[PDB]
Amino acid sequence: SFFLVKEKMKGKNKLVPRLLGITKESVMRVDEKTKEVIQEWSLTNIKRWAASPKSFTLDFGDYQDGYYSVQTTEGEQIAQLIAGYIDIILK
Amino acid sequence: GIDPFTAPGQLECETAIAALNSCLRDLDQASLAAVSQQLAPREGISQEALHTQMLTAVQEISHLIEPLASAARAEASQLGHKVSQMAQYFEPLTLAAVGAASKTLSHPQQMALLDQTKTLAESALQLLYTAKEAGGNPKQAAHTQEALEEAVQMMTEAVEDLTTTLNEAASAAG
Repeated sequence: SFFLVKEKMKGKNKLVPRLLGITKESVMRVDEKTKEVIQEWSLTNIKRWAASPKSFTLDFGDYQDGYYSVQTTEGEQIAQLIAGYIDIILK
Repeated sequence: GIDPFTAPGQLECETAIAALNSCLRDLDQASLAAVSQQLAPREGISQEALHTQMLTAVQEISHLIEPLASAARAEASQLGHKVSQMAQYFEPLTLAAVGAASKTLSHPQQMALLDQTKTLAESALQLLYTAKEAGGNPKQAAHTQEALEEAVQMMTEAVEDLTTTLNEAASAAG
């Protein structure tokens, strides 16, 4: 399942197209121009998340030092997908 | 504060850019400061008053954003007046947002509104950028005419998104 998100870079302020690949074990970001993976995070390391109409704040435990917040069109669908995957692992 | 173009406002925009840039850096480092418990609880305001202060400012910002857009492309002598207004409201917004950052800890919206204000001031930075170019002069700003439309639509994008958190923050932060 692929979702259209936008990422902002430090120094400037502009929204640019980006590809995000989500799986049942881990989350990873793919570049639209080079078609390669830059950085990835584990599914069990996520603590909390904010589901906003335009933005989406992702909070990580002992993995990411900085912050990761991208612009999503379907924030309610992504939040429900992550919650369901955690329920299957606990059972 | 130099005028490389040919109008009043070029000065005001660049001088404000210096100030706004300073609050961008503060909010940029406050994003990682508030999460590491390295931030002091607000500056001098309560929790519901944050919703008051911030929302009241945001509305009046948007209020002036439209007349500023009109001014930036043509109203040179008026543009400076709009800029004065826009920049001043963002100061308490920064303070209030940094306040809410360290002070609020009930819902995950704490770091959400902090980013909605961070990218909001960033959109205001790009705003004074295009306005500096086009200010009162559509000629040496042919493409800037289109860039100004990208800066105004970028601002309202974070404005409507911030208000969503403010109104819920009544019970979501209170």
